[PDB]
Amino acid sequence: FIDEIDKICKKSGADVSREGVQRDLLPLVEGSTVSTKHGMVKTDHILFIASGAFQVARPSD
Amino acid sequence: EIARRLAKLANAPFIKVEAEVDSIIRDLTDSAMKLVRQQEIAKNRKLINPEELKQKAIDAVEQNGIVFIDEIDKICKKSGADVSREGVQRDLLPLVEGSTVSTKHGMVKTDHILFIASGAFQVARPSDLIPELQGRLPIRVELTALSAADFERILTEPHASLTEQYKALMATEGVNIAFTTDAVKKIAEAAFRVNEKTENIGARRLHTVMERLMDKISFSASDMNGQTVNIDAAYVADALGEVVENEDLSRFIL
Amino acid sequence: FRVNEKTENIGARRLHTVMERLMDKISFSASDMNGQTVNIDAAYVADALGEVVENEDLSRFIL
Amino acid sequence: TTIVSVRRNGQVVVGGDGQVSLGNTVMKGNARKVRRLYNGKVLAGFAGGTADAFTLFELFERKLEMHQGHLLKSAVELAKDWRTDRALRKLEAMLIVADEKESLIITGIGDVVQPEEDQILAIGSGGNYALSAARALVENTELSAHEIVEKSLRIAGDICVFTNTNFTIEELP
Amino acid sequence: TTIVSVRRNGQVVVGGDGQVSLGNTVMKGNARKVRRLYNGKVLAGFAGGTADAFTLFELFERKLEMHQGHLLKSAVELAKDWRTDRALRKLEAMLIVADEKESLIITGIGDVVQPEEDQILAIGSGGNYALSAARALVENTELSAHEIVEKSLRIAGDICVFTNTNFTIEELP
Amino acid sequence: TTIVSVRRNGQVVVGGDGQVSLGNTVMKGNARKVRRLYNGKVLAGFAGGTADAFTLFELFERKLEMHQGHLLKSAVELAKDWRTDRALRKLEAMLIVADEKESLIITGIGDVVQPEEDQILAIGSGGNYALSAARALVENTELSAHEIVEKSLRIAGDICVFTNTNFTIEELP
Amino acid sequence: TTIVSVRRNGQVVVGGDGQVSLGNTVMKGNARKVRRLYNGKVLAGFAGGTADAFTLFELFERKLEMHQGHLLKSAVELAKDWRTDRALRKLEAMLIVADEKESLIITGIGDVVQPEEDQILAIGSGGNYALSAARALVENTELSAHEIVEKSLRIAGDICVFTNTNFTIEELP
Amino acid sequence: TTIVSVRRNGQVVVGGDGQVSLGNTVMKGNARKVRRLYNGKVLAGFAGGTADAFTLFELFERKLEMHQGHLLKSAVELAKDWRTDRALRKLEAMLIVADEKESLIITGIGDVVQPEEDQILAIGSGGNYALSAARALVENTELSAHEIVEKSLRIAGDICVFTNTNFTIEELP
Amino acid sequence: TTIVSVRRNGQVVVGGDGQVSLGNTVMKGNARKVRRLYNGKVLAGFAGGTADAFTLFELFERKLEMHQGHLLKSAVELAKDWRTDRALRKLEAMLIVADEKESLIITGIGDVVQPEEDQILAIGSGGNYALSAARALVENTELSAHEIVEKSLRIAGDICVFTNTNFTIEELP
Amino acid sequence: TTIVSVRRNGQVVVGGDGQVSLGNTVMKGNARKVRRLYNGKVLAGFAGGTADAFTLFELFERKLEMHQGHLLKSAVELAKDWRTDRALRKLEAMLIVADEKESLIITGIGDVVQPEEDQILAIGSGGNYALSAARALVENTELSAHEIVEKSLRIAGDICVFTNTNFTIEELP
Amino acid sequence: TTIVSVRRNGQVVVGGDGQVSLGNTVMKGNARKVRRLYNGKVLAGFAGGTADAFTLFELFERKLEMHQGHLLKSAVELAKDWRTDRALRKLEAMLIVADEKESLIITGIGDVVQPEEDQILAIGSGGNYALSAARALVENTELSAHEIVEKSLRIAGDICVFTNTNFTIEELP
Amino acid sequence: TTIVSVRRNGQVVVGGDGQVSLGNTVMKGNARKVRRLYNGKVLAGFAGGTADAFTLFELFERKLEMHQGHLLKSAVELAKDWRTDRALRKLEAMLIVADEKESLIITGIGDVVQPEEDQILAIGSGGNYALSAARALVENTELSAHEIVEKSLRIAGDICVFTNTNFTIEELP
Repeated sequence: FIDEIDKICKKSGADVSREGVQRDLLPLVEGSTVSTKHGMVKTDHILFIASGAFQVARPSD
Repeated sequence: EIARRLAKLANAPFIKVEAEVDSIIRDLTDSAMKLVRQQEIAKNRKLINPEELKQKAIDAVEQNGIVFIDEIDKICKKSGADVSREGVQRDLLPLVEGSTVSTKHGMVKTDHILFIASGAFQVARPSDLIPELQGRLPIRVELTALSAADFERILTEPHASLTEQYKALMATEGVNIAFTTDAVKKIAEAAFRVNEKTENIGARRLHTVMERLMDKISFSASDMNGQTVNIDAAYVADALGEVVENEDLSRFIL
Repeated sequence: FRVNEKTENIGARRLHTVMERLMDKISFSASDMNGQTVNIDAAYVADALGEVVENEDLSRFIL
Repeated sequence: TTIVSVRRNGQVVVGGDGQVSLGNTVMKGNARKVRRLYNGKVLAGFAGGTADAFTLFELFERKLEMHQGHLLKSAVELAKDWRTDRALRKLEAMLIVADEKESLIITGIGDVVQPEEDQILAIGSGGNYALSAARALVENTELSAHEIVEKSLRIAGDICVFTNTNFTIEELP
Repeated sequence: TTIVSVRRNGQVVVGGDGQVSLGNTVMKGNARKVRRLYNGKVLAGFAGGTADAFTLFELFERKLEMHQGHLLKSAVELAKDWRTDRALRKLEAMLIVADEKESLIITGIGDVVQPEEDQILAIGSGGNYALSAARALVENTELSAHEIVEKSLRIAGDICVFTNTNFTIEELP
Repeated sequence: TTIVSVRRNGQVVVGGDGQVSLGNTVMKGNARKVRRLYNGKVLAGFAGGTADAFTLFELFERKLEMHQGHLLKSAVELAKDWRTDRALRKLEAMLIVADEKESLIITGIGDVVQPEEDQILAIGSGGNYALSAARALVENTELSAHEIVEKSLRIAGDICVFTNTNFTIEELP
Repeated sequence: TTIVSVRRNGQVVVGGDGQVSLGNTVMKGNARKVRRLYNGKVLAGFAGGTADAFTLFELFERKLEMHQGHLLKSAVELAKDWRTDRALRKLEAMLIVADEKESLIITGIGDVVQPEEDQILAIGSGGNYALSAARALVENTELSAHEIVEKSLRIAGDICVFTNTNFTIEELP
Repeated sequence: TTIVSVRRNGQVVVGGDGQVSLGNTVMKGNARKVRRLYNGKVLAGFAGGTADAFTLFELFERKLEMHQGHLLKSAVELAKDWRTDRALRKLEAMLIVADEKESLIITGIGDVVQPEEDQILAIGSGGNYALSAARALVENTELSAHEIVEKSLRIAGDICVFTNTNFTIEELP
Repeated sequence: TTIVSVRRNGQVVVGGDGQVSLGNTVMKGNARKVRRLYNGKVLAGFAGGTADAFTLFELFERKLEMHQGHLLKSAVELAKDWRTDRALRKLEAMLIVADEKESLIITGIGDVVQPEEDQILAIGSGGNYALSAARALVENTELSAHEIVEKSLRIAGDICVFTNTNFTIEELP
Repeated sequence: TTIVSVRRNGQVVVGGDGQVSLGNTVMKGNARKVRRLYNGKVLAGFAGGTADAFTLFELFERKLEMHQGHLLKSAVELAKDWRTDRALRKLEAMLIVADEKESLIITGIGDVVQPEEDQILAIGSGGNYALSAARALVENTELSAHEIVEKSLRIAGDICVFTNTNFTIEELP
Repeated sequence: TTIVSVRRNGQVVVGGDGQVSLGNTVMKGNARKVRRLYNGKVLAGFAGGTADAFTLFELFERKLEMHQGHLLKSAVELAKDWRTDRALRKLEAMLIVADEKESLIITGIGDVVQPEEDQILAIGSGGNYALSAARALVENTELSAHEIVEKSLRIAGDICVFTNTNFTIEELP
Repeated sequence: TTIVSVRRNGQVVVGGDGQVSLGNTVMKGNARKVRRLYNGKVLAGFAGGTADAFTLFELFERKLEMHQGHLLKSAVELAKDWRTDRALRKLEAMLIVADEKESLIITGIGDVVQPEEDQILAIGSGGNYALSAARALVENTELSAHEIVEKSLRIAGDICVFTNTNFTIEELP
């Protein structure tokens, strides 16, 4: 569950890092292999739910 | 997809990255302990001897290794307040060139690995990359955009196609679903009609399209068991609705 | 060389990229054409690649 | 400089002279003031300071390639760049962009303007001249959007001391 | 530009012409100078530089969506942005905002102003003209806040060389 | 200063404030900017430079005196005096003159002007205001001529820093 | 102001708007900027300072009166009254005079000017506009002389903030 | 604007008009130019640019709440903000602050000023006027610090074209 | 305007463009800036204000007429008229006069000037240009006098925004 | 300064004077205004402010060494540096660069310009002079690109008070 | 302001008036223009803008406490702050500092100046006046450095409309 | 200020007056305008704004100590600091530096200049005066580089109202 996601949408030129997080968080919703202290855990089949007020930006942002 | 269906259909450690630097290798190795300890545990069948397989897994990677760098353009010059975009493209040179990464299994060479970098290159262009990489990436492959008729095909012909996926995911409920041909057009042309009026996410658009389509069925498949409903033109239509341009103009334009 | 004087002069590495375009016709259909001896000469190298692109440049930002 | 554009009969044309005026002299009288963008999907005519002309022309090309050639939007997205907390300088020039569907005008100050019923457009020093000519034509004659834009440029070159008869016109398709 | 707003009989109206004047010429004479904000909860009329007009119009929209449409406050919150140690440039324009409860005027310099007993507002070049008309009306006649704001705009267009008769009026509800 | 004159129903009235501003200070607040000429049969309001005002006003009388008080002609004959190969000083002031039959406005540069169809004239810094006001009251009310003057002067004085509310009004029975 | 005159087919016509702008306000909208002289046989349009306009226009008459109404001569005679040791003041205005046989343009600085081959003349702020228009309608249509004027005045009044659509046109049968 | 403050008989008053002047017109004539700070411990009168007035008024409120209402100091602490290596812009306005013990004047340039023996303070356009009046009174009459500050304001409003009679006065306690 | 004159081989020629620029617009493009005086035996090209040009040009004729057309003297006698206390209009234009034997250049401030050794004169905005050209073609070619003029005028008209290519040339057999 | 360049017969030359003018005085009259870049592959002539001259000359050297001497490109790459979101100041000067293949002109404002059919270039105060001379020559004579550029410089030095006869000319090869 | 300092007989004095002039009015006529620094080791007199006066006075106090009261040095260390790559704004004012050993003058531009043989210093508007007086005295009379500085201030106050007789003088020890 | 330097007979001298002029007054008339750098290896004469004079003098000292006293280079290294993407403000002054081998002049704008054949240098207001004198001397007399630089300074002080006879001259060795 990713609460308040809007907070990482473009508009934001002095901190393009808000689009960086939204980027480094792509491999997880896409499908990768995280190395936990229990072994390698796949993600492809996990389930993500992102919440957002989206009063400022919007989906397409 | 063309780089992923080149790891399972050729057996070799795969890894996609979105521009630490060596972690691209350290992780290429952590995804090899599945075609050596899942192919030599069911083939050569205890047999433990890590000290024995710390050069059976690497002999694999050192040779059979595929690295995928998605969206690379994002690291090309133009960019004066952040020359670091040319830094990454630089620290990533030793890997495409040939070095020795120290993984938690031993020293793994790279010289013989295989790199595939994807890029939209709408902004910058090939030549906008450091000379080094331009010469260590001699193969330039030009893909094309997916057309209307291209979604009509990608919707069935391919194994694990959407039609198939929702067909089987809805059969395990005791229901049957018919996807007529005259209705695959109005599902592939209705996914294109959306990319020309907003972000053209490509195929992924289809996913979002079906989800809206099977939004009526996927919910009430239980209280309606053992039925065969036809999904055709008139059904696809009265399924979603109508998509038109926001209003863009009328807001901030005089 | 004719390519390094009209774009980045990556040096030798240019050769690699050159051959790859040359053996682009042969490296693919070497299976369905086994046991043959084909000569790679002037007329073959030519009708193998094409011709250089001297970057638009003017066409746009110039008046 | 005199850039005018008329749209009539599914035809869209954008013409402009070619007099690079410097002070009260002439540095060159053949320049191309109307270029083609997006492999030939949109027409663009600039008018202003040689430099700031391009700095805004090439700045609208980005917003085009980065938006699948969605004119009416790409424009707005460009404008918004001036309507922030951190502005983009200011550009001494204006752009007239039009494709098979729309036609607009964008200022380096950051704003987009849509034509009126007659959708005729003109910018630069000899603007209104060519404009008055266009309107004159478009309203009282059955002339090709090209012929008009051509004819209108002339009228203007013959009045503006900063405009010549050597012009370049591009139409679609 | 001439933006005037009258409030009488639980009615709130905000009208403005539509003459985009550039220098001493006319780039367009039909623009909408009064738009609707918050799905139709607040009325907004801008007057100033095409660009800086919007840069301040769209800048007040933010403060509205980010505050459940609390006009009287959102305004102030906007103003405060100019009253700091790190200012927000300066905007060559003024805004007239009003909803079912209040009506205000905000300058791009950073300040909010409330009407006087009569609750009549006007900004732009032809301001005071429309204003004097309004007051004239509101005080000596039983006229609809709409009819006044309409009538008042006319008076002003007939005096300001930078104002036309082609205007757009929005009222609530 | 502010001087306005309305006429309706065989009534002509000329009224103005009384604030004599000097720079941004006020030398006096009870001046009479409108007086009667030619044996109380013509109204004359002057606005401009305290002196030039008088000097203009004073010349118009001569003229009235020289022509059986024919408002119209007198004015022209006066105006004429500037429009010659010769020339007169070039007085920085305007007058609003009006008698039982006519209503005119004369300038120091030398030209006469008739009102538009509504027969309302206004001069001074707060003119257009008084005007805007008057126009509105004349078009939207069966108000007394004298009263309109009264109401408009105020509205104006309230908007102009150089106009007060101490008025002086003369009507022509 | 805007005044233009076209002649084609033994017809000559002079037309102008009627907006008397004062600074950026409008003192009047129904002025007659073109009148008939020398016993209804000459057309005269004036543009510039309300006064100087007249003072110029009135001098050209005296001259017409003095020379059996020989348009051409009169004009030169008047002009030649500027080219000497003595002066005649710089009159802030221009005239467009024309009778059955000729069409001329006189300036306050003292010079006459003949139209170019198309026999079209325009003066005033919105001149070149009305001109551009006229030139267009004359070159690309078998339109009536009077009509072209009517048309062009409009086109111009729509681009010039200092020109209105209330016209006054006089033709010479 | 005209802000004056007199202190006599353990009484401290601070009055100011209420004419928001914009250019030479009047946007509002009832504003409050003297507010209360620190729940009613200090009196504050501002004079300057509507915006920069508050930006410095609210900027002195901070330094007050952040210093237990220690006037004479909080002022200085504010000033120091302008006397550094990294300044705080500059503010077009001045503040007159006074509590039961002290009374001061702070400029947006960064400086604090203490009255002279009498203890009369005045700022704004109509300053010295009200000042001269105060001093006049305070020195030759046994009048309440309130009655003086009231009377003094009037004198000033009747001289400054940028000051009105509608003022707001606050005293302590 | 651009007027130049070369002489070589018992041939004298004076030529000039024909563009009458008015500010940055063009009132006419076919004017004759060079004429023949004193029974076709003297060449005169005038450059400056359409008016003053003529008044200067006209004076020089009244002089040639008074002195058996002795180019040289006449010119001096003219300059002489200015060269005292008795002030002269001090015309803002220059002349290039030349007959069979001489070639001169007279200014409105009152002075005569002989060419340098080459016998080339140029006046007007694009003068030096036409000059540089002429000088070049005289020093580096056995070209015709008339021809050099022709060529230089062009070269100049092509660099000057205030000079056209419609020429007017008079030579002296 | 006067920098001119002519290209004719596979020959490319670039000359310029050597008068370092400061105000209206002369600091040095022998400086080299045309230097050689890239071991002798490209010719460069600067004109402008001693400082900003070099700051742009040395700034184009970088773009050359960093691009294997690809003139036509290196130029553009330099220009682009001014067409961004973060500009490079602005440079009071212009550069004329040419090699065995091309010849250009670059302004410190950020723009590149190509010659016209004749391939003649000139910059600096005495520009157009030398230009008019070149064109004059190139078009009417069979002269060496060197002899012209030499001859043209002279013409210019004899007209520009800011140009001398002591110049330095470089050609290729 | 008028600050003068004379040193004679192991005595060092520094006087200055006390007229805080604002425009052409007087905000206060008793201020202290000469203060004591370092518990009483150095004398300091400022002259300039109320604000920038202190911003440079308090800025020299730092360099004193941070350097054991080493005048002649602390000054220089302050100056150096303006002679870098990153300057310290600029201060509209000058300081005159002196202790038992030295006496100097520091400008907010960043420079230190030492007196001449006589060791007399003066800054501010009425400078040279007091200076001429001092020199006059010091050179022709056996007067106390205090009596001179006192006497000299008077002379200056009686000539500078921006200087008064109410001054404050500090000497050492 | 007047700084001149002559080099003749293995002798290098650099003199300058000593008048610190402020406005039209004299703050001090004995200052040293020529100092010694690098323990006595190079001579330096500054001319400009007291502050910016040193800020550039001390700025060239750095580049000297940081380069083993390699004059001709250290200069250039200093210049380069102004020819970048991030400039060094700008300095209102110029420096004349010379050692046993070379002699130069550096401006705070960023540029280095070498003398001409005669090796005479002068900067400051009275420059060219001293210069013309030097040149006069050096070329027509066998005078010591010192005696000249001395004599030349005098000539200049007697003409420049901003230069005195009290100067300081340094030579090598």
